[PDB]
Amino acid sequence: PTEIENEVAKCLFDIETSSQSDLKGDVRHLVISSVKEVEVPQGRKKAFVVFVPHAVYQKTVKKIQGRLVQELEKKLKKHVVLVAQRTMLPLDFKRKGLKVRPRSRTLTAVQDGMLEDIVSTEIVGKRMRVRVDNTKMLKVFLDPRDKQKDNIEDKLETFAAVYKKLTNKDAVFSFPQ
Amino acid sequence: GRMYGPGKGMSASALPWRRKPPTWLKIKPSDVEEHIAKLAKKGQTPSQIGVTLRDSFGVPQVKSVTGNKILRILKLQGLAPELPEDLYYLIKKAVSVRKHLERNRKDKDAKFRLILVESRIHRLARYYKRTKQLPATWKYQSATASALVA
Amino acid sequence: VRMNVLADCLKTLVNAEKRGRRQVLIRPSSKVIIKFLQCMQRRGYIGDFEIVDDHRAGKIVIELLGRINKCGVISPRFDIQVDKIEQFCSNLLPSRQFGHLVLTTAYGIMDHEEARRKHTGGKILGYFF
Amino acid sequence: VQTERAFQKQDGVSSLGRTQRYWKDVGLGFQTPRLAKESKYVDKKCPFTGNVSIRGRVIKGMVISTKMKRAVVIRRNYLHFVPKYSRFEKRHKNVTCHLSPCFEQVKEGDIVTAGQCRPLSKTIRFNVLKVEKNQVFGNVRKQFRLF
Amino acid sequence: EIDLLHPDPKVEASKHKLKRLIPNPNSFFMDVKCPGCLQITTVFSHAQTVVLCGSCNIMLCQPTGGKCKLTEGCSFRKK
RNA sequence: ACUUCUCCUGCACCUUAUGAGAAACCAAAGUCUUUGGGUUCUGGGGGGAGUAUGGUCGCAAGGCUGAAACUUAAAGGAAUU
RNA sequence: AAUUCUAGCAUCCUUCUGGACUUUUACUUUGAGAAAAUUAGAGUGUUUCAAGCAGGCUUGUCGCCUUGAAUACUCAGCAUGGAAUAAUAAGA
Repeated sequence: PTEIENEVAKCLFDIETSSQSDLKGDVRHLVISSVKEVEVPQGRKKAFVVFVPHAVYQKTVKKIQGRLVQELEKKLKKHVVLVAQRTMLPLDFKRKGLKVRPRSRTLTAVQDGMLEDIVSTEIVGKRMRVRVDNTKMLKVFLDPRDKQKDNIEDKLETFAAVYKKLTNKDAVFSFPQ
Repeated sequence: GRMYGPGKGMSASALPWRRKPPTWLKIKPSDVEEHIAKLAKKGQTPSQIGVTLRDSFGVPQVKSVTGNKILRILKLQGLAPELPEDLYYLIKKAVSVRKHLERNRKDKDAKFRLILVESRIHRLARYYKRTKQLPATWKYQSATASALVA
Repeated sequence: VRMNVLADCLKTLVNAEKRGRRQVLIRPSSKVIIKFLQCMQRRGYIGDFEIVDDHRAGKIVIELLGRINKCGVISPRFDIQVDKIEQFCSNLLPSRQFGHLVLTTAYGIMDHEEARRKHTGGKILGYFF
Repeated sequence: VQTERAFQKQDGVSSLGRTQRYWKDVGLGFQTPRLAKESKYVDKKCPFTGNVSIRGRVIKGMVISTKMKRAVVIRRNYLHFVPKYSRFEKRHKNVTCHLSPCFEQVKEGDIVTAGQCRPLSKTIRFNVLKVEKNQVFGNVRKQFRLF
Repeated sequence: EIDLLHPDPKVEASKHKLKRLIPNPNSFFMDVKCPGCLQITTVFSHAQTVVLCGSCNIMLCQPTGGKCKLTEGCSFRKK
């Protein structure tokens, strides 16, 4: 299970056998945990969000990142964005043992770990707004250099949807003039 | 406004926004940790390592490349100093002034400055005993200070 | 050196209010200030504000209107007991009709109007009118 | 061990039991330490070993010296309100206090909880219940902790 | 009449290091090409030490107040 | 070395304020009845008096701490004629 | 529908059938217990009033109002709900 996790798992061993396949050998190390069907408002296509075991996502799978995303985009249609499963840790933590609760595991550090991972360009600057209505519209200024793929302009919409599905928080991206 | 003087200077290193830089850089986490353990074995303080790195070699910062700071790496390897560098260089300064002052006794300005450095040694030691960077019951003595340096 | 972070920023605000600026930046910013500015913003005393995410304490830049006559801070943070919220604002605020004391409480930072109906006092933080 | 001029013997154990050791359970949510049961010390005035009830109050505080024999003195700290100025004021009281030799290596500047009992000598009313190891740096009497 | 959120590129370049909206260093790194050797060396703009070559020590740059002087005709490319 | 321009750090200076002050004047004496950033020391009409006595430091000269009885309706500040 | 309080679901304990664990207090909330007189105060024409704790209905008689004399107030100490603030602890 589930249905979409099988569909994404079906695509991976197709990327193995593609006559040559540049990154086919490398992936074998790669494995997948889970998915989430997230649809952008008025989205042209639903964009799959693929979770990654943390150990796999470190040395093993983030070496390329970009090449893999474009292959699944043309193969499966849609969009795709690819993140690590960070465990989190609840505040009650002391119960059931444990002491340090290292701050990599805390909720601010996980949600910061999402943004670095989802955009995938890096972020030149990050800023948050607080409206008179009283809702916190965050902003994430990506680097203007290396705009590259036209998809980035189309995919700039869907990060607001992907960020809202995980963290329940409003984010607007864009590139500084 | 500093501490002891009246001077009110703003000069400092201002670190960049981006982390794990730079795109241009490569090498490795592993190879930098070998270089630091090499230069520590040569006999060279945690400050003086990161100067030697960013000047001649690559790496702007070690905290960018590796997860750890320089003193964290030394203490993991077990090539750390016995007492910390800021306390070392204040004691060595105090020993240098005591050589001068017991030659030239009428120098009142040197007598004033020796109170200021030795006052700082006492209060800065009281920090390092609290954080357990110094053995408990470790105290400054102007008799035994000169052999303690080198 | 720099004991109260909130105390510096409201003096920075109320100066550049009286000079008559459109917007001001403040520094070093905190979790308390954004919550203090949030409960000004409900009552309609300032407009929007950004909070730049520099890798540091951070800078808060507020759009503001010509509306605050004054905001201030009560250091030391006295304790008050729901009886004695009425005794403070009789002394402190300019009238009974308008103005707000604002005071941290175990159900979050809030005005004295909210602190009455929730029926819990706490430590007094500041005021504005 | 027989230090003294009289024979030090534990009441509770009869002369028929001469192997057997008596140990009380003091109650009030305080566990009996293991070194009370295992060791061969006497103490008349111990909560866990001898005739003394603990009853009434319980007091936490910082140990300031352990010089006199089978006894400590425990600095309590507290704030005192001064209603004119609407403002607090740091005071202290040194309670002198019994402790039993089940508690090995009771260092200066340790935390110690102590229940009330009958007056054992003039100065001491309280008896120890439980200790905790912590370091304190420089003087102990400077160290303000409220508990 | 003023814009604290979006300040000008010209004016914020003039300001001190820390007084800018986002603080960042006006120093930089350089790929230096000394005249004899075909090798290249990554050298900091403000160097506090006398930097030697990759083999048989010539000399890349001598330290000054701020930016180090580079020795005679030798080119340098910013990263 | 000099010219032009920007940055901090110094001693200042000029101009001006719907900022302050009793006024003289003041980028601090501003942000204080719209009164609370942190903290040390000092003052409570004018004399008697920095005197007396006691203490303590000093080789001395004197220093630091420091009263009372009685006395008096004004002393004092800044500007105006 | 505003204003309170509360259960869920976004990966949220359990040993049992209410308490044990969540570093520890301060703080705040509600609650206990704390003599009356005095003080504020409910009721009541001591002729008014200071007061006082009495009275008021009614040819009915085991008189009635299953008569009133309320209530608040009284740092430290004991207990408790709680997400901020501030100390404090630490660093399988």
